[PDB]
Amino acid sequence: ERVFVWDLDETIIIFHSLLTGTFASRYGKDTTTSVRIGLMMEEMIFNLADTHLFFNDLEDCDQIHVDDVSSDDNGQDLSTYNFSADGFGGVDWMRKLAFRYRRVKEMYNTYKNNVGGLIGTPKRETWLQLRAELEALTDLWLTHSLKALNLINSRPNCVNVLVTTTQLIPALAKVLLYGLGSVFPIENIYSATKTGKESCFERIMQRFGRKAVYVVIGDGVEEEQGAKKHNMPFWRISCHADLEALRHALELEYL
Amino acid sequence: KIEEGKLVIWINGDKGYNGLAEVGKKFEKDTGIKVTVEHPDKLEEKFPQVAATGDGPDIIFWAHDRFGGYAQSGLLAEITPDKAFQDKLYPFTWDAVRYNGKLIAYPIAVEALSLIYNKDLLPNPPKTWEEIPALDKELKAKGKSALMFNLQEPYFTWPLIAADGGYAFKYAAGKYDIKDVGVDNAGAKAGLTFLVDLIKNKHMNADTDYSIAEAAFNKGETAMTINGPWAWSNIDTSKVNYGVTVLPTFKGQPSKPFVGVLSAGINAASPNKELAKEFLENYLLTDEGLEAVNKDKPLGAVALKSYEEELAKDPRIAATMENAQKGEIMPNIPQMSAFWYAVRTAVINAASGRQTVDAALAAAQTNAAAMSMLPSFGFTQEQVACVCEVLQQGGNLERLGRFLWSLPANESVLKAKAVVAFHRGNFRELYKILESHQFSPHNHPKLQQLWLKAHYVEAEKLRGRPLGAVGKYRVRRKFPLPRTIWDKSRGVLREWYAHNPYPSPREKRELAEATGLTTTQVSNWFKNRRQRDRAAEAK
Ligand SMILES: OC[C@H]1O[C@H](O[C@H]2[C@H](O)[C@@H](O)[C@@H](O)O[C@@H]2CO)[C@H](O)[C@@H](O)[C@@H]1O
Ligand SMILES: [Mg+2]
Repeated sequence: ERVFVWDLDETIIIFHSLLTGTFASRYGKDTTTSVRIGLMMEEMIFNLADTHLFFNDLEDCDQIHVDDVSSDDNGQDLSTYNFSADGFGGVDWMRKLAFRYRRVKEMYNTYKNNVGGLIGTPKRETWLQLRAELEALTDLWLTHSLKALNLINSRPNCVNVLVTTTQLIPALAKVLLYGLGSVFPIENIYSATKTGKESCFERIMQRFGRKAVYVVIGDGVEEEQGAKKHNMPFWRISCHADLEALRHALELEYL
Repeated sequence: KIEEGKLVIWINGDKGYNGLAEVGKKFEKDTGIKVTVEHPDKLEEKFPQVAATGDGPDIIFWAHDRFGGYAQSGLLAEITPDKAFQDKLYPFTWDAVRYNGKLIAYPIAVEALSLIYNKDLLPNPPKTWEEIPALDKELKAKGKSALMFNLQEPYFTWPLIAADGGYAFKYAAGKYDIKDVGVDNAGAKAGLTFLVDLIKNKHMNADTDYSIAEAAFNKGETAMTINGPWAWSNIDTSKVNYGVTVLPTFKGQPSKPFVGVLSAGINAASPNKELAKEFLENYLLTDEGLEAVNKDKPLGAVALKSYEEELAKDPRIAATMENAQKGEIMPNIPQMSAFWYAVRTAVINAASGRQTVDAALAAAQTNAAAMSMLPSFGFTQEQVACVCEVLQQGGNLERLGRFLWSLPANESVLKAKAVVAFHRGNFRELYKILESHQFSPHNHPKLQQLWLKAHYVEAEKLRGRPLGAVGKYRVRRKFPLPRTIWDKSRGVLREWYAHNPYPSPREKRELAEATGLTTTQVSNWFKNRRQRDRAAEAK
């Protein structure tokens, strides 16, 4: 019934604005602390993407959605499949592309509530420490967005979907590293990198039907214009206060 | 802004506003300060809406129960009567307008509902509610009915609901406990059930309102009604041989009306606070001031001791105080608004058959408690608009009504108010909303349907039989869509008009060519479009 269509960066998470300096300036924080946290998280994202999610293979052939690849994939078990040795638009090539996304889906489902297990020790400890410094620097931004997401998650006829400008594979790494894996099924994540958000919003409406109420949440003009186009109510997150206000509305079931 | 050097006064339309204007005239003669009395609709809700902006009346009159909310909103000036003045009014009336130790209004008079009965039809009025079905049977034989009273305002039905144990907020430890609401208990259910059964068994109609009840009693069609002292002067005029007496008992217990004290507050935004005080203390609250208002529409048992000594000799006033003493003085706390909202919904829904008594009251309990506990957090206009659109799209119209109620001190809100008004059958308020603001073209279709459907509902009821195709056609002709919600070749025309609303003769010829229309048609379209845009500016 209620489909919440979320944006990722500067809506649910603070990341890109740590690298650019704008979070620090807008929230009165130390620029040095901010960029350092951002750089460290950036490294963890690329490291996870490359090491576990085939990002070197998939970088120039990434998808809008994890189920997009059409191939003769027979569903064979890939737990002993040797990706490094398989030589990856023909039939064979598409099947190897499809294999990687199916495997990415398996990994995501296996490790969404065990990211520490996925990246291992000592990365796990560095990650947890970094996540704690992030919360302090951002005055609990992620803590607050998670509360909103989980509140929505707990309600019978509500669903969370994510539309991001980040390419799918690194977006998955971000989602994992920011603890968003348990709130977002991988099938509910869409990358607008090549296609633009409008097109993703249309996929979403096709999927959930013309009876659902779509609520668009984001800081950006692109999701706002997409919302307007399809008469979806829009809740702007222009600053942290807008997120707290969203939490109040959700608690009172105004949304 | 409120004009300095004038007094504007608001009082309800059922009160003696013409008599009050008489006091105003004497005031103006003495002081040079013109006084204007108004009785706008939904006054109790309009005051906070307009006072908030620093606008509205200098002086506001309503029962005291609304005043805590006003004070908490910062809408009221504290009032400064001296010991000499305070001594002239009964202590229990001052209590009704005391809020956190502060007097926040002047008390005027005590209002309690009584049983009003036709002594010709009914020299011995029923002592009990239980004996009323049997009495109605007996009277229906003679072309009469036993009882009619306003079933639209929960003020009138509360005495019965409260009789066997219903209550608003529990009083304990010197304060009303806003977490202990009593609208859902055994006693409240018994009372509302008895009411609904009266309606089921054809002894009353769920659609009876104030006007219908008044008309029937004053025409001698019904033997009894339930009303306050303000109603008595119309009955005088009707020459009906009426008595005023104690309300019937229910399950051996007195009906317990919620007792109001008509009060006059000073707008905190008023530039005339000292003139307002002089008016209230030295003109209105005197034997001559109150008599003038009372003569228009009776005030009830007035707060002013000197004048009440004379009114108390009246058996109608005696009965008023007896009912008041058996009932309960309303709380003045801010949460009374939530209480009345919730109970209003329940009585209407239960009486109409829409919900069972049990379901209606269960929801009222939950709503009153939840609304009374809402945090003061404010949303931006954009956020309010978003909520309004989501709740509409979700079909959550009851939630939407409560959300609108919560808004403190835009198009989306107005559209929401219209939808809710329609949902409630408040068609007059709906039409007011639809006509008073220009709406965006994309909102027209939905708003048009509300206008049409409501008018069909009203027409079909006046007809007593289903509206057919021709009937609907006639309603449409009689009540056209207001211009506030109503206006391929057009495509070319609209895009052109945005660049230039005044094409030359040659440009008209080119447009006629491009649209397949004649130049006469092009000209007419442009003229019409300019007229309409102008009409829309004026809003
Ligand atoms: O119906 C709920 C309503 O009851 C009271 O309003 C009374 C008012 O006190 C009387 O002066 C008279 O005018 O009739 C009104 C009912 O129509 C409460 O004062 C009011 O706040 C409440 O909403
Ligand atoms: Mg963003």
